[PDB]
Amino acid sequence: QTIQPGTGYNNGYFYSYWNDGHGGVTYTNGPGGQFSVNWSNSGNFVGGKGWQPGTKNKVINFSGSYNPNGNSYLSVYGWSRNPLIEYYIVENFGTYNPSTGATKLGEVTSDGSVYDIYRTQRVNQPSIIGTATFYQYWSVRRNHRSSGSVNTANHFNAWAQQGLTLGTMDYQIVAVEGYFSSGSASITVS
Repeated sequence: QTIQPGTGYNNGYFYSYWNDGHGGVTYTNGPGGQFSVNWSNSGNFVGGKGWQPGTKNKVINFSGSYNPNGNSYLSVYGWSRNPLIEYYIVENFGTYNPSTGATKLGEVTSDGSVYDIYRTQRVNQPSIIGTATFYQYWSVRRNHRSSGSVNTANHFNAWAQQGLTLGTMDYQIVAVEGYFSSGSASITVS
């Protein structure tokens, strides 16, 4: 069903849908690990399905149609606690590279493409534990795609070699994120 922001479980999978209060987003949970997000002049939003909690060696599969019209990402996305980290393995994005302005730390090859690695910091921002300052870890895929498999261990290990460690995992999903743009997407996770 089409729902407003919230988290829960649907057809065997965890889901998380969040937005900044701006309208224009239509998030809908479907059968199994499927969800769709259609947005028209949204603000910032993040929604998708997966697991609560995630693991440090999960092989995540995704497939679907991803049609962003502006700033948007398609990523394996999740968090850990102690340390508090928001991480991304970006498989596809629209008109804006999320690593713009960030300092590159290295490169890792996984699942058919090179990824560039970066760390950024969010200061006094919303998080799974409320307002907080925390780091974000990024693997940005060079060869964009809308379906495939992500061996998360390759990324977590690559990050660890650069000193980017993860705490106890919280949720881990395949998420569509948008930032003041429009677009359409339908994804199935497994």
